[PDB]
Amino acid sequence: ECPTDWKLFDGTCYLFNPSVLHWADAQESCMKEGASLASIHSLEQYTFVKELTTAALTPSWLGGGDCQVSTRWFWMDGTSMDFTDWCYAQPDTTLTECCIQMNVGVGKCWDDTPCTHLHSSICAKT
Ligand SMILES: [Ca+2]
Repeated sequence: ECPTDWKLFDGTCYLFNPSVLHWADAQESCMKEGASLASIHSLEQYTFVKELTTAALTPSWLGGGDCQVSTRWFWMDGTSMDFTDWCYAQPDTTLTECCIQMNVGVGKCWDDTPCTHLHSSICAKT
């Protein structure tokens, strides 16, 4: 039920893009194949997504941030910010590091990151 290479979890198709890109390049790459950088809304979705990110659980971009107004988090896929997994000392909430990166540090958790940093990414389409 997903296109070749994409992986199904509860009605949504996901793809890991290993190419290291800034957040906007990563979003554009998802969009070229009809997708967005992913959102996360449950523990099971989160585990499924982590399992796409190589054995290394590579630090990766998600489709979230607070880049318009600090502390106001939004996803790119029309869903709301509900579930989060902030690392200790996150989020900073500063506009200079406003894009959400997952798989950060030993704890494999979220950190609001300068959007120009280069990371792999997770795309999703439903
Ligand atoms: Ca941060």
